[PDB]
Parts: sequence; C-alpha cells; structure tokens
Amino acid sequence: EVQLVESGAEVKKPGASVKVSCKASGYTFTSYAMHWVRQAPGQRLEWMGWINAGNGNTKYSQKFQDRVTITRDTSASTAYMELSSLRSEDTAIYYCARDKVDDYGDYWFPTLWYFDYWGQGTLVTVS
Amino acid sequence: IRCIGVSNRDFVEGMSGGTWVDVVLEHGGCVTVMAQDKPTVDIELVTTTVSNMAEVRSYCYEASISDMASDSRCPTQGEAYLDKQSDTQYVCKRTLVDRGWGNGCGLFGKGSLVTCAKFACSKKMTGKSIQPENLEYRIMLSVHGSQHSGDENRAKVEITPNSPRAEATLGGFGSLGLDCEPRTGLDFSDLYYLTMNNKHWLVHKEWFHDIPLPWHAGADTGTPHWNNKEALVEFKDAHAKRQTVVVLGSQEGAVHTALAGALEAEMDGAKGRLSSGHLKCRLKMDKLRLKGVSYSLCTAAFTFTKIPAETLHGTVTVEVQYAGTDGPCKVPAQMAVDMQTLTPVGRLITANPVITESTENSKMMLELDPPFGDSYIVIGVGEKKITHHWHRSGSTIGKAFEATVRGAKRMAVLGDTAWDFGSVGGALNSLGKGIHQIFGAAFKSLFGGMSWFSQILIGTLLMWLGLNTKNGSISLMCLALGGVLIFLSTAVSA
Amino acid sequence: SYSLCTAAFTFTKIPAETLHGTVTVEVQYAGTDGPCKVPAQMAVDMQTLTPVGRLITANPVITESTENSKMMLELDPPFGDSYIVIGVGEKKITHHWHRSG
Amino acid sequence: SALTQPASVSGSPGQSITISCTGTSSDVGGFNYVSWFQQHPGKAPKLMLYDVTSRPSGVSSRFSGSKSGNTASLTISGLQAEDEADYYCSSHTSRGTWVFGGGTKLTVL
Amino acid sequence: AVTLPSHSTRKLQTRSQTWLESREYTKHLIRVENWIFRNPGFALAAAAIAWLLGSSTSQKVIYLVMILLIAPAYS
Repeated sequence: EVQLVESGAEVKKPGASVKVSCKASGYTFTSYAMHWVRQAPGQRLEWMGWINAGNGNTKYSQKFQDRVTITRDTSASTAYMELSSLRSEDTAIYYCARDKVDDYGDYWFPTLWYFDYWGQGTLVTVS
Repeated sequence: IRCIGVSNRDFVEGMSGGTWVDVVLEHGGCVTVMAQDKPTVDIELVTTTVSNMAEVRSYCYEASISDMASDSRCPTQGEAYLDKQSDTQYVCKRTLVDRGWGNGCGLFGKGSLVTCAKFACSKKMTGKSIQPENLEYRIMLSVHGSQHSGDENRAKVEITPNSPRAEATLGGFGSLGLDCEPRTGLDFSDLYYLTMNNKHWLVHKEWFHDIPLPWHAGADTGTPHWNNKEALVEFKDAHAKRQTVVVLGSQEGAVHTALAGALEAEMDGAKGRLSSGHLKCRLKMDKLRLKGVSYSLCTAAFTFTKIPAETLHGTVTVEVQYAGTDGPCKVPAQMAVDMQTLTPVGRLITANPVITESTENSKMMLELDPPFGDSYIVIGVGEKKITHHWHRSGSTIGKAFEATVRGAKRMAVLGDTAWDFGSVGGALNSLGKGIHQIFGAAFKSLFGGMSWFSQILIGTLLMWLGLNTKNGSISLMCLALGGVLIFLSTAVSA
Repeated sequence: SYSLCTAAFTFTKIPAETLHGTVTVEVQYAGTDGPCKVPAQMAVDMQTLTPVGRLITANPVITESTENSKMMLELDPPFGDSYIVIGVGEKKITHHWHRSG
Repeated sequence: SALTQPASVSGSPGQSITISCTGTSSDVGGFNYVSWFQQHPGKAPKLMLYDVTSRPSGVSSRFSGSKSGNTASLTISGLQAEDEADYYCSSHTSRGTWVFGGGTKLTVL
Repeated sequence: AVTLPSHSTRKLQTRSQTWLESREYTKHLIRVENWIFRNPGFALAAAAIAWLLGSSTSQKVIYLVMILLIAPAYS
C-alpha cells in the first residue's frame, strides 16, 4: 500500500547538518504532499514542516523558519529535509507524512484529514 | 401557580380544531393554556442562554499616553521623521509650525514637526458575536394543582435549535408536545454581545461597527496593534508653535449614554445568559390526562385561609384547606349567582380541581374567572358549603377593549409575529402574517432607524399631511402611516 | 431500495447554510445495518409531516457497516422557516432553518 | 501554542476515558481542524480522528471525538485494553501551521 | 467624538425596558428646550427666514418648527 520510508538511524556532531530523505512509495506522488514532524522521546511533538510538493513551495514553523531547507524531486519521488546548524537539543526522530494537495496543485487549505500515513522514522542524535 | 399575578400573562384557549394552538411565549409573560378537556398549563420563558461566542474587535474606552518625542526640521528639508514613528504603538501628525529666526532654521517659512506619543490603553470594550445556532432557550412550565405555595406538576424544558422539538413528562398528566422555534425569535446574528467593565448587553451589527474608537481587530493578547488610535487623541498646536498632544480620557460614560437603545444582558461566563427573548412555539397537547376525573368528590367542611383575591387579568385565586374527609377527592368549585340554585356560571381556570389527601393538609387553591357582575364563589358540597362574595367589577366591553389594547402591544412588539400568536386552523391568519408581513417588512425598510422623537415628530408631520389637502387616497395612507408611528410610540410608553 | 433504514440519528455538526440557498447536514445513524437508506424531509408542519422544498442531493443513503457513516445532504428549505427532519418514523433529531426572502 | 494536553490517565476495561485538548480561538475553537494521533511507542504514529467526529475507515469504531468552545475530547469506551498509544492532539492553526498537543500518556493499569 | 449611536440608528423592542428608556424621551427634549432657552434671538431670526419662504401659513410653520429643531443640535 502507501509506503514511505527514510534514512535509518543516524548521528551528527553538534553544529553539523542532517539530510533526511523521504521516499514516497505505493501511491501517486501527484496531488502530492509531505510534512516533517520532529520527535524525540518524552516531550511535545513539534511540527516544523513544509507544505507543497507539486510546485516545490514550502512553509516552515518560525520555530525553524530559517534553519531547514527542503529539496523535492519527482524523478526519485523524494523530498529531502535538511536541517542545518543542529544543536544538542534537536536529537529527535523525523517522520515524513502527507496531507493530499487540493486539485489545483496549490496547497493552501488542507484536507480535513491531515496525516493518513507516516514515514518510517529516522532517529537523529547530537553529540 | 408559576403564572398568576405577573400582570403580563395571557390566556389562550383552543376550540377543539384538534390539538393545535401555538402561542408566542415571551420572557416577562407567562402564557396559560386551557382546553375543553385537559388540565391547564402555564408556560413562561425563564432564561435564554447563548452558549458559545467568538470575539470580534475590542475597542478601548480609556486611553493613556506615554512619552512624547519631537523631531522638528527647519523650513528647508521639510518633512520630519522621528524614528519612534513607524511603529504600531506611536501616533503622529504633522503640523507646519511657526519658527523663523531666533531659533535655528536660517530662513523663515515654518518647518514641519512630527511630534508623536505612545498609546497604551487601559481597559477593553471587547465585543463578542453570536450566531443563532447553539443558543439555548430554557422554558419551565407548571400545571395548576393542589400545590398552594409549598414535582409531577412543573416541568423543565430546554429547547435548542439543535433540538427544536421538546416533549416534557408530567406523571399522570401528559406530554405537552412542544415544537418551538429557537431561531426566528430575536433577530440574532445582528446582535453582538458587548462587554464594558463587568457588564454586558446586546447591540446591533450596525452600531457596533460604527463606534469611532481604537480597534483591536479581534486580535489576541500580545501588544495589540490598535487600528485608528487617532480619534481618541488630541493634536493641538498652541498659537503657531510647540504642538501638544492630550489623552482625551475615559469615554466609558460616553458610550453608556450613546447606548440608550440596547437591552442589557445579565451574565457572562462560559456562556452568555441573557434576558427578554422571543419564541414562537407550536404547543401540542396530544397527550394530557386530567387524572382527577376518576376520583370521588368529598363531602367535608371547607375553610378558606387566605381570603380570595383579584389578579390584574381578573382571574381570582382562592385557597381552600379542609379537614374531615380522606381520599384524594375532588372538590366542587362552581361559582354561582343565587345561593339558591347553583347553576354554575363563569368559566373555571383549574379545569378539574383535586386534592393530594394525606392527612388534614388540603391546600388546593384552584382559581376562577368570575362573570362581569356580582358573584358568589362557593366551594362546598351539601348544606354546609362555604361561600365568598366577589363582584369582579370589570365590564365586559371593558374586557374586550382590554384584550384589544393588549393585543395591540403584542402586535407592536412582535411585529409580524402577532399574527399566529394564538394561531389555530383559520387561514385568514396566514393572510394576516402575509399582509402585515409585507407592510411590516417594507415599513421597517424605509423607516427603521427612527428614534423616539423621530417617530413622534414624523408621526404628526404625517398626520398634518393626514388632513391637509387633495384626495381621500394618499392623504388617507399618509394619515395611516402617521397613525402607525404615533401609535407605536404611544405603545411601550411604560 | 435499501429498505428505508431505521435507527437513531444524531447530528454530528450543527448544520450549515450556504450562500446559494442550501442547508448541509451530517448524520451518524447510530450504527445499525450495512448499505441501507435513510430519508429526510423539509417539514413546515409538526415535527415532520408533509414535505416541502426540495432535496438538492438525491437518494440519500448510508454507506456501510459499523456505527456511524455520515450522509451529507444538500437541502434547500422552503422560503420560510422549517424543521429539517432526519427520517426515523419516530426517533429523530431536527432543526429550524429560517431561509430568507 | 503547544496545545494544552494533560500528561497521563487509566481505568477498568470497557470504561469510558475522555482526553480533552484545550486550545485557543486561534486554532481549535474557530476551526473544525483536530486530530488525535495514536502513537505506539517505538513505532510510527497513526490517524484516529479526521475532522473530529468522523473516523478513518481502519479505526476501531470504539473512538469518539467531540468539541466545545476550545476543547478536543477523544472519548473511548468498550476498551479492548491494548489501546494505550500516547495520544497527541494536533490541529491546524489560523496562521497556517500545525501544532501538536502535549500528548497524553495513556495508562492501561 | 462622533458617537451618538444606538437610539436612532436602531432599537431593540421587547417586553423589557431598554437601557435608559426611562431617560431618553427626556434627553432629546430638554437639551433642545434648554438650548432654545439660551439665545432665543436665534428663535427670532429663524422665525423670520421661515416666515418669508413659502407663505402658506402652514408650510412656513413647518419651516419654523423644523428650523428650530435642526440647530439646537445644530446638525
């Protein structure tokens, strides 16, 4: 069925830059979507996402308004979140999930559902 | 019970025509209902709850202003700047000013100065908005019973436009199918719920957008960006020079006096709980049993305690306690004219009176509607039967005239909803809501918006045009309009 | 066909009023049977009774199986103010819609 | 931000639980956007909400959502016991970003 | 400074008294009567400019009472 998986367990030095891949499988990367929801264990899920895989647009949580940049590529049907200048705090798990874009290809108001599926998870830890 | 002596109460009685009726029950009144059969029930509005609200604007009724900067450029180079401008929180106005020679400025020719001041406001007027849905009408209704003044009798019904039908249990009485309408009543979605300091009242979407004060734009918390802000300040330049700015302090009283047309609303909380209110309910009897008709009637002495009294609508309560017999027995209530022949005369309100029996408690209190002359109220059975003289003292054509005036106030307040107030099966009623619906709508359309003196004045302007010149047509309709306005101010006089 | 499908109904959302003369309703149907069919009426009279106005959606139907399946229904009330009726012969939730004009 | 959601809870099987998420007018109140996300510890989160009252098709019809003012209540009854998955409430704010509640550790005794 | 809203714009009609309905009937009358109590000379001249335009002994009366009503509030 719908399949998303990404890079596995990974570690970076404080100040390094993580690049996580989201490989969308089992559906049509058409009226695409994707998000990035960080989680480590024991706290609140933060959503620092972006929202548009058709046009390559993006919206970030101010939280990380300028830190992450995102590349999206259909040839590999893959979205790459890259968090630059990570800190001890960020050690977490980065899930990629989708919320289907509207017909027009422009994503403004979501589907009433958001996340019907989730990435496999990628644990990222900072030294 | 629950009704008697509110002075606004109204009687409604269906003439078979099935169980249909339908009475506009209105906060401040209690509508009582009697039928050929059936007990008689009293319904009054109680409290109208507005459950969920959402914030639109705030405003401010009391300014305060912080530091004042200046930044005056000379006549050459013109406009000034004052970096503390270009904020949300600083207000500014340019005032070309006197300043040639003596003090810098190597030319005459005035020279702008920018003087600004920081606007931080003290209290918020916080308008809230409501939409017709999710409001809640709570109507309580009680039947006449033995209870004198101390519950198979009074039921508690809450009617939500999410549940406009209501059916209330009354053990050994009936359902009292209530089809209410919780929407059409007050013209909500126009009214906004307005909060000054620790008070609340409703006003129109027209009045609440038009107040000239700082806007909060419905914003949340932070340091609200205030729209306007200019209307509340006072930029005045003394003679030609040294512009000064003053706060123009709290206007709380000013909105209060400007607000004369609102109704005030009692409470705030998780839910706005307001008062007055207007409902049109279709009242449906279907299931009501009298529960007394099977009883025996009891022969015993009866002794009044509270001497009977005349309510404003003319109905007469009488409270009767009696010892000496047992069983939940009926009591004869018929009022009479001659002590000799009973010959029951005058309609009875309580339909079938009964007793709770138990011990020598008694206490019924049934209530009566005597004829327009002298009358003996006789509660009793055999030879020893206790009576009371009455003398209702209202004339009949007096009562008819009374019900007409009263009819004219219900017709003045409820507008087009007067028609169908006690609807039943006649069609000519539908013709009424139609005919007064179009004259009402177009009436409120061209006029509306007319204060007390506006409608009294234009009332007499139309009545002097009422009998001034020409044909018996236009002069007639102008005289008619004038009649409606003058009549509409005269009504609601108290 | 689907019989008429009978059981409780509970309005999920307070229904709506479009700007193009419409009322939209969602319903749980409280969980009985499969792919059945539930009616709805616009009734000027009583709780229900005679049907006036028009259903902009046709053959309103329950989808399938467990508990609640929501049937959203475009309905145009009459130019007056009626009482949306959900369709159980007896047990049903309702409203009052006051369409304008 | 940070949807208020209470830390953790429990009870007898079959018994009703209600986890209420309290937001502001900016998000939960002035929108129908809500989600409750059953997250099995160690595994990926999943959907157990969709536009409040409704449910994805693969949902145990057990679950029930509700909203009043600023609230999100996921009320579960007829518990099958093995259904404690940290529950996180999440919604679409007005500004166009999503926020996920503090999460509710669910306690199965 | 511009708000006189709520009595003239639109009122709530119900079997309740409205806000200051006890006060109003007379906070529309006294100010005008007061303002005419001061400076009646304006009543003098206003009577003139009415009395010379229209000359029906009626239409001018309307012009008297009207011009006297428009500028106690002078607006």
